[PDB]
Amino acid sequence: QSRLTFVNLPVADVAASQAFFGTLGFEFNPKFTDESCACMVVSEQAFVMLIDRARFADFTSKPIADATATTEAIVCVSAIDRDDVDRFADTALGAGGTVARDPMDYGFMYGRSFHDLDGHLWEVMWMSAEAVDMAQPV
Amino acid sequence: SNAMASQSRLTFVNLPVADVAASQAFFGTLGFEFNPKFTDESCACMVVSEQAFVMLIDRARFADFTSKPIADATATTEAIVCVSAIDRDDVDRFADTALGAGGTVARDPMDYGFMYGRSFHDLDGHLWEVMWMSAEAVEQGPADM
Ligand SMILES: [K+]
Ligand code: NA
Repeated sequence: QSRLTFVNLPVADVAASQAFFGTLGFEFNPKFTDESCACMVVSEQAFVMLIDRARFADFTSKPIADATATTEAIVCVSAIDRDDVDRFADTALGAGGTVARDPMDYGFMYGRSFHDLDGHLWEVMWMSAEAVDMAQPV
Repeated sequence: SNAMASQSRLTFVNLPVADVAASQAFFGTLGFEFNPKFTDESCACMVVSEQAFVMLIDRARFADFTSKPIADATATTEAIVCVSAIDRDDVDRFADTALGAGGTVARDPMDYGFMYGRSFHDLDGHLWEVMWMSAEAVEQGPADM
């Protein structure tokens, strides 16, 4: 059956991260948002939890990675069209994000990337509906 | 208006794996299906729900997506992927299965009563949680419980 997804990312400053993602147009769930965690809503079925580093450290026995030095994970969100890809990525860069990789452009697929305020690597990507193919058993 | 909610996006979490076939089989045992259109020898598209996916990408290929060296998830943690569970028994079945299939313990089980979760590191050291929360906690938030 479908499960909900919560992607937990450590951040130095919850308030700054919440403002960054708000600028990108994400809503937050107030019931799961406080000084140490902000619950970014991506859809009904997926959320990104922006967790203060000191709280995040309770969840792992390993030191917290420096995402400006190494990459363990990349979060990609879909976009509705090419203009959404550019608006989202340009907004991220203007809000303090930094360049990651060159745009990927196949004409009918278009993606951009950036590192967020804490170095976590994001992609935003559109694929043509004529191109975008279901779940099958392994 | 249902348009009070902003336009949703699909979510994909890209993770580097040493062996795509071994990773696909591991998550298949946990009950996940895969989308064939986006699955091949270099990348397996795990379907968590209609709107969330995990791309298990061969580690050599994953290097194309970042200018940084790839992390050793057995040494450091950058992210945790948590998936929901329908009830407490689902938490236990999922975590027990993961542990019996080559997963390793990450943290003790966390039982808050209104919320119950277990965690493990997968075959590549990425840290996962499976977690059930009561309807009351989902509406009210943990703070009020
Ligand atoms: K901090
Ligand atoms: Na720790």
